Amino acid sequence: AISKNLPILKNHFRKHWQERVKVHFDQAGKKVSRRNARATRAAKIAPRPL
Amino acid sequence: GKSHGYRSRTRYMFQRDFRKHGAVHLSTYLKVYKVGDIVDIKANGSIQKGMPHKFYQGKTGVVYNVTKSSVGVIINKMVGNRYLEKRLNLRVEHIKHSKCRQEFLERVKANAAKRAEAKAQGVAVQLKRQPAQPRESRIVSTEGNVPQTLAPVPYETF
Amino acid sequence: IDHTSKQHKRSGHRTAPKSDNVYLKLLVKLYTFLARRTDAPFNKVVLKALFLSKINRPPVSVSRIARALKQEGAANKTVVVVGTVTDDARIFEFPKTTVAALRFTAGARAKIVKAGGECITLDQLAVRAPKGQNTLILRGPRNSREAVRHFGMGPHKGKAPRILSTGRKFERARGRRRSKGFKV
Amino acid sequence: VNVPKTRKTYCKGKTCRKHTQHKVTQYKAGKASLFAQGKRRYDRKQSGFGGQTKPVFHKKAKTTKKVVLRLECVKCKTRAQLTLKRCKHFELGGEKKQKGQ
Amino acid sequence: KSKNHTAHNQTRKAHRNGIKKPKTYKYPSLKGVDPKFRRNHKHALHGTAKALAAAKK
RNA sequence: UAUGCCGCCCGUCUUGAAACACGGACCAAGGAGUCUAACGUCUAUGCGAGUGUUUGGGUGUAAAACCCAUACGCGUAAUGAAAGUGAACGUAGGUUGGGGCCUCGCAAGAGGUGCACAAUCGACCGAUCCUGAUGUCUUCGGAUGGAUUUGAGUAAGAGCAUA
RNA sequence: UGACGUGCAAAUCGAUCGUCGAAUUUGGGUAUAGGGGCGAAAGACUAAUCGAACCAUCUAGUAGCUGGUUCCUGCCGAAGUU
RNA sequence: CUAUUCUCAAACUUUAAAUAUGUAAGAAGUCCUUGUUACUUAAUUGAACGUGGACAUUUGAAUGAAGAGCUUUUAGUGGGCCAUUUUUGGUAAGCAGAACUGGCGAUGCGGGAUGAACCGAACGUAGAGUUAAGGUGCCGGAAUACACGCUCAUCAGACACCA
RNA sequence: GGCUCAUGGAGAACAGAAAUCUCCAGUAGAACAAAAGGGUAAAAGCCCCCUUGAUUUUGAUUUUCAGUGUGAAUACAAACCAUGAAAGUGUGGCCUAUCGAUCCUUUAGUCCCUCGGAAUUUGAGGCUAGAGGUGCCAGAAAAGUUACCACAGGGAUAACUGGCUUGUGGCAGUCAAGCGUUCAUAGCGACAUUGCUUUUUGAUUCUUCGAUGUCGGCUCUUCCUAUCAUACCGAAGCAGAAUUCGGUAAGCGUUGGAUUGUUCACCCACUAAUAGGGAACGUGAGCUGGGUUUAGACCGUCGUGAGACAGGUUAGUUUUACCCUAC
RNA sequence: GGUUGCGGCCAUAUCUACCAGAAAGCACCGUUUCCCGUCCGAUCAACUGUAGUUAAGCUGGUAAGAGCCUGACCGAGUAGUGUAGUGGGUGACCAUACGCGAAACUCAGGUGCUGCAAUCU
Ligand SMILES: [Zn+2]
Repeated sequence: AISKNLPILKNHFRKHWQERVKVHFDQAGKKVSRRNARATRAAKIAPRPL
Repeated sequence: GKSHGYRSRTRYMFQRDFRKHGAVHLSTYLKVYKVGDIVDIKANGSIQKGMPHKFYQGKTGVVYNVTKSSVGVIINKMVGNRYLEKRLNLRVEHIKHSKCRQEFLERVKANAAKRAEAKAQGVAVQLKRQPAQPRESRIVSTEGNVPQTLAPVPYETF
Repeated sequence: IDHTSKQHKRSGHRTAPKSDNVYLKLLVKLYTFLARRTDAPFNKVVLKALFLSKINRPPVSVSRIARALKQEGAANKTVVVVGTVTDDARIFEFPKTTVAALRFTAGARAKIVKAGGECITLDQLAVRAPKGQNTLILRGPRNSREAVRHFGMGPHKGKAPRILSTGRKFERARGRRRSKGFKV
Repeated sequence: VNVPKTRKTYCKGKTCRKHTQHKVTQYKAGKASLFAQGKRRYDRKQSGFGGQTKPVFHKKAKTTKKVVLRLECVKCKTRAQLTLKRCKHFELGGEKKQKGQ
Repeated sequence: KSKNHTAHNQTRKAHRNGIKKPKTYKYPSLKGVDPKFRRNHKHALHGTAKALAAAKK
């Protein structure tokens, strides 16, 4: 279970990591939510900077 | 267990010789060794310092280093599928010169003499050596040599 | 039929670029033609150097070009780089030259033009020098890539260990000093 | 064996750098100190439930020991360690000789 | 239960791709040569370099 | 289909399988080197002393595409446990090779210049062992020059990103 | 050591036999629950399961061990040794 | 003790093979002058490396050369077995263990009737021709060929490994 | 630096085989710490004089070898020393063996570095070289038992057959010193020596561990001949009868019982005789189940004990044919 | 040619017995104040070259000598061994083909040669 001649790696995957993998598909969906969130806050705080 | 010591299996080779025991004769020490000089390796068991391993006994190398009581020899050591550059440190009683290289280095001067001579004369030198040629056509004369008719022998005990 | 060598062994050399680049194949086409017809040893070198891969066409710096023209008698030759010609801001003096590269960098193009020189391709070169008349073929250093310092590591080679972190606690303790066991 | 006593050996010194007479004694190791990092580490790890968190060597093979001489130069007072081969009995020295009865 | 050692096929393996000479460079390994010969030899070669740097006119 | 000759049952472990060694009554469908984080080599692509837009912002025909600031990662400097110190005597060195190019030539060749790379001798940086100048908070400073010592170093940068 | 032994039956059938007024047989209720019970003691019994029940989960546990591992052609072609 | 005598030695030996085995057979060569050096020399002697000249037809034995050198990476394997010869243990073995080589493994094909290993030959698909080992009474392609002898068995003999 | 050792020889009161003395020979036949081999004669040996190269600095090299480590060794270089008139020799033992990683602890070195907000002294941590050790010697920290047992495997490996072998067993020759009144061979036969067999027992581990039902008996068939009887013969130390030794010969038969599970053995009795064997040590979907060898149990000896015993003893499930072939 | 001093190879030089040696040299030899070492001026040390000497050493020669070193078509192309065969033989082993090739034994010869420096009727 040791190399031919390879750098000694430290891959921290001996826990149940598969149960708390967080993939960011929500990136684009959050981006429009943040822009809408800014637009609505600027409508509320009507003439003033955010 | 098994024995793989340094001087193991070396009863008969580091043995001295019959009626050649005792002291080393002084020509051995008066002999001059220089770098690029091809030398044999053959240990003198009577001298137990700078002595070569039994492997190198019989080998021929070339001197690379020269110091006080000793030389340095380069030998070709095949191990598996490839030679390495094995550097020995040998006291001067365990080596000698190679007439191998002495007979070449005099043939070089013999060729130099033949060519430098025959450049300004009638030339048929052929500097290269040729092997044992098939013998030429001779007449064998039977004047007091009338061939003796040999026959094969009958069997007899003792 | 006691075969002396390996039967059906390939030459082991590139006969084409594994690059599928259209413009490189047009350039190979020109130089396969010139290589065949001209019978000048230059054209065979350029054809092979075009086949060569990214690891074997390392960037020849302007500073290395300036040095190759510092040579006596070879001061007015056209500088054939088969690969990238990179910039070097280390030097200040650069002479008037003509250099035939595959690619230049925006910095290298600026420096060679500003000296007053001519940035050539291999086809702009071939149209003026079919036999590489008055050329100086250069190569960048191959054995300087960071991968080559790990090639044939062992005791006691003095080669780079393949590692990811480089401080103490990382491959200095036992077998790198006589204190802890031994050294290499 | 029998190492005599005071002998003239080389002294590193920084002042000597020559053969001076060093007084010879046998080496013996001090105390664990109870404050060495490897003792504090051990005591921490040994405290609590678990019980023997480290190995205990009980496979004694070697009979004797390597004897070590603490040579001490008389001028500068600097010491040096010389290790002798494995010997059963050790005399710091010594009833020489008697080089023939 | 097993067997222990054989040098069978070991020649064949060696000769297949191998038995090769160490290539012998000019200017050989000047390492493990007498240190005081080296110490001097440096100054000799530096002297010869200066003497040809003087000769270049 | 007949006839001459040939043809042991496949898959498997095995030095050795037709085996009196194992699985297999038969058929349909399902059924076993995948994806991921991090990496070695080699190759392609971009840009190249740099490189990488996409964590984020702006924008949009709306999870797309397009545009973008400041950082940050890696590289551009190594060596020491560390406080530290830190890469040109010279044409960035000499030597033997070295493709290609230049010169004289019909050519054979000779001569010159010689990249990469190869060997070698040096020089430069850090470490270790000394050497120990001008000086001076009189114990600090470490010039200067050496060492069969040492480093994963310098010596007209090759790398970054992606596949 | 009969029958049956792909049975009537995952323990039955037939003959022969032990004992048959008590340390007897037995229904209902109730208590004892798994490293625990219960045992006139065979590691016996604890729902056809017992030298540690059954159910789910951790769990797709691990296996230097067995078995399997799915198209064709072309070229090259090993090891059982250190 | 002396001179003779018979026979021996894995762990005796004067002598001493065969087979295997080291090295050399030249440009990095030879020859003649001369240059530094802190090494060495009584020395102006050397030693290492050179400058400058001189000798390339025979470039300093034969034969071959299928291109020669170089590097990176990674698969499988790490139970092997058999045969002539050398050889250890053992009464011995289709036994156990070695040495060199060749084979099987991983190999079909012609032959030994059959057989992993023996002999002959190693293999794209066909035609034609010629042979190997082995055979040519009949099965069975091919002389119940030729030639000189031997043998008569109420248990004939008949092709190496091999029965 | 002086000398020559083993042993032998000739000799000197007590003194002799051996105490000490003297000369002669003496190639090592002695000695060198040990095993063995090599080496050594104005020495490497024995006796005497002075010392501490068994030292400091680190590098290269050889053996084992991956050209890693460890151990041991080599040759220099730079210091400092020892000896000697000097040449020189000396980096432990004349040479080939005598030994040990990380982590931890401890010591030696050095006006050293660190303890990160800044100082000092303890304290701790570092840097370079040792030591405390791993003998399973490239280095786990470790007692049994299972006949209540389990799982993954294994014919890489045992307990039965079979196969090569034939030591061992069984049978059979050759030679014949001799035993048999005399007389080698009527019948036997020493010392040797050549076989054959696979009804013993071994040796081996080739087949089988996703099982080939593991002793004996009962029943039943067939075959082998190394012939017990019978048929017909030859030989004799064959008068008869009886017996013994062979030949052709396996056609023909070769038993009833007591004890034992036994195969084997041992007795009684009849018979012409109560020969030896094979056929998966024939024969368990043919039986039987006494023995063997699951679980219960007792005794002895052993074990602190669980338990052990190819020691003894008692109780202990023997499944399926309807398929093909053979008959 | 002789001898010495220092040697090279290290028995053709050593061993055993005898017999010669002019010159010079070497030696034996003489003495014990000194340096020096002994139990003993025996060995070692110093002095003399005088008192004597070739008897020893040393050198040379001799011997059907020992030993050693050479050579041979001496034994012997033997023993052995590399290679080859569907050679032989129950086997043990053996013959042939192509190569390589001893040791003993027998007989013949030999008995140091040479370097440097100095000396010598
Ligand atoms: Zn001191």
